[PDB]
Amino acid sequence: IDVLLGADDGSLAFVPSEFSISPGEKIVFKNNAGFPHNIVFDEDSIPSGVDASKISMSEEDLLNAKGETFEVALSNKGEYSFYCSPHQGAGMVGKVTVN
Ligand SMILES: [Cu+2]
Repeated sequence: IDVLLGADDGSLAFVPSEFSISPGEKIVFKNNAGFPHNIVFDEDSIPSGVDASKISMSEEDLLNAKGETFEVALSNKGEYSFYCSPHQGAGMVGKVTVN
């Protein structure tokens, strides 16, 4: 599943921001507009026992180029909340459910 980092109108949003996937399904987060961006899973809002560092950028890491991606596949079932650190208060957040 492809997720844009920044909308095509420049909005600071993940597109889509809420979605569901199955285990091992690739998520490709792709810099689109308004970069740098990152994608950080909130360590307090992911499934039991999951290591956020296996699945996340750090808050200091950035994707700096249009078209640059961060790929991750999730395995454990449940809800995962994530955000772009520099744009979180602007609303650049999302939630993926693994079912
Ligand atoms: Cu951002």
